[PDB]
Amino acid sequence: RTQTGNNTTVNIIISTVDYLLRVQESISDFYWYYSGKDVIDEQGQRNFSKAIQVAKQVFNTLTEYIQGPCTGNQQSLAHSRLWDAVVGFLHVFAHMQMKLSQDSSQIELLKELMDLQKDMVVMLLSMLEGNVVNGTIGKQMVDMLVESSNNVEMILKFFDMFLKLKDLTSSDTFKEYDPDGKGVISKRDFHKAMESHKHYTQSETEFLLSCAETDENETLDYEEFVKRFHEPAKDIGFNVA
Repeated sequence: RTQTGNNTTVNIIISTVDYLLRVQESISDFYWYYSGKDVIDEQGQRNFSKAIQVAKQVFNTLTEYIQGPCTGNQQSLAHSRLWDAVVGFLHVFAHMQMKLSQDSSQIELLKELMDLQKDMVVMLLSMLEGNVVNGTIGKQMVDMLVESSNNVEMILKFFDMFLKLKDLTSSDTFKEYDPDGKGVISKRDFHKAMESHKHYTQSETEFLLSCAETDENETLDYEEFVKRFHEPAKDIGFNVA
């Protein structure tokens, strides 16, 4: 952050934040390119993968900068343009999660994106590390959250929807539609099971039907379904909470 002895000082921390802002702007532009299109082609998925990996490395560099209550670095990020990048990333996360989850060819991209979100939340937690009551860092974070309110609401509804899924699956009323331990259930059985569950509304139910990949046998593996969705939600939502 500050080279005390040297004649001239360069803020490597601020430069890292600036690069994070540029890369998140590029990622947002590429997502806006792919927003209207129904499916993302192989080249688009590869470019997203490379960009997400770069952003993940930058987030790790920032969290290693700020961990070990480095108060100077924490204040530097608080006063930097980090919040705008976090806001853009929150919009990207809130929309791309809904877009990719329905498609069954973007599982790898969804995993990469959900890991990037976890690293971002870890960076925010390291920001709050060593907090004080009524601190400027907390003020700026709640300002950022209020600015990105709608995207946070979308992410939090997504997480709650995929967190109730494990309770639904472990419910006995589901294991009577699946009496034997085959682990495979039909589309109609899944739909009427979630209707008997009554904790999922019609919109949540139809979204979960759409996010479910079925074969010509009309039956899917709910074990792999919950393994795919509950675990990322469980690990990211705990850090969010």
